[PDB]
Amino acid sequence: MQILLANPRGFCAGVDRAISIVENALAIYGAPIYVRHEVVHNRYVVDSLRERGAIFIEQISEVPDGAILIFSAHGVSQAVRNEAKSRDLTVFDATCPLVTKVHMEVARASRRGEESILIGHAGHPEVEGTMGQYSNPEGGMYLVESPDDVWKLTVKNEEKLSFMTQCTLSVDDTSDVIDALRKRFPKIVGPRKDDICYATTNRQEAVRALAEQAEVVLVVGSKNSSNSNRLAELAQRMGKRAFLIDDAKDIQEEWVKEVKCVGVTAGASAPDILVQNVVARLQQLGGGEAIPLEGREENIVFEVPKELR
Ligand SMILES: C/C(=C\COP(=O)(O)OP(=O)(O)O)CO
Ligand code: F3S
Repeated sequence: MQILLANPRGFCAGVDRAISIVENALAIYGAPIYVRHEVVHNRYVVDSLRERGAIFIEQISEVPDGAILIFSAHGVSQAVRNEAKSRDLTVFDATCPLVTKVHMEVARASRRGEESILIGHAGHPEVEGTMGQYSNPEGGMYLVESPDDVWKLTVKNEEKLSFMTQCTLSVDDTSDVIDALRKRFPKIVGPRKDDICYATTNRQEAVRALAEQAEVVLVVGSKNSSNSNRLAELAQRMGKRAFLIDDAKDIQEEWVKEVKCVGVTAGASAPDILVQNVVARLQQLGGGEAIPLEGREENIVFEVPKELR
């Protein structure tokens, strides 16, 4: 059994920055540091920090008075941001700058009264954060997940219409949703393609390449990580067995029994240490040295706020 590793995999720039914001806040002010929602969608990063003294809460009510609060990397709504500010809390915002950029366009559409369509997945926090940038009653903010959702949507003024996308969607399914919007709404405006980040794009291409060599694909990531899910899902629609695993303990040996070539990748929120242990576990079930594929270079780094260095 040959182990292949996808390239790129694992940490993106926004995730590295957000985890570092929490560590450096913890280092500058000591436990406890409150954080709204899991800072990133990874069980291991979140138990890692929860035991360094960070406390993960779901509403700003849960956070005391005079306490330090961090917004997660998935971002937050204007309402949340306001409910925090009017409560005398020190606030640090770990929202990935690639989410912020899409927030800015939403809020631009709110101000000018004009309607906006988000392509994203209901109930995901990035979605809640982004829809909640829209507040103008004159217009609207609408959510679509598929072409069918588009075929049913009606809008006040289809002449002044924009769309935005969640960063961590499938590149292919998103393409079909956009195709649907441009055909129902020939005036709609959005980005030359989508708002999907470079990391989601890259991880997708990489796992596509990996799934054409490997029979089985293991994707390191937590259940609630959208991008990680797109990775497994992509592999599966290529007809490969693919499993989303939190770590080595989840590998069932039947999955790799008699498999000539197994592939490993990692969502943008999964730390390299998890992948290393998954590789050691595969080597016990009979695999050789891990071979990384050639891949597209990533050179983007996002620095923590100056106050947190
Ligand atoms: C913060 C962020 C992506 C980082 O990976 P996560 O696994 O935290 O998030 P997602 O794939 O959105 O569930 C933007 O949603
Ligand atoms: S939105 Fe940011 S958090 Fe990573 S998966 Fe994309 S660079």
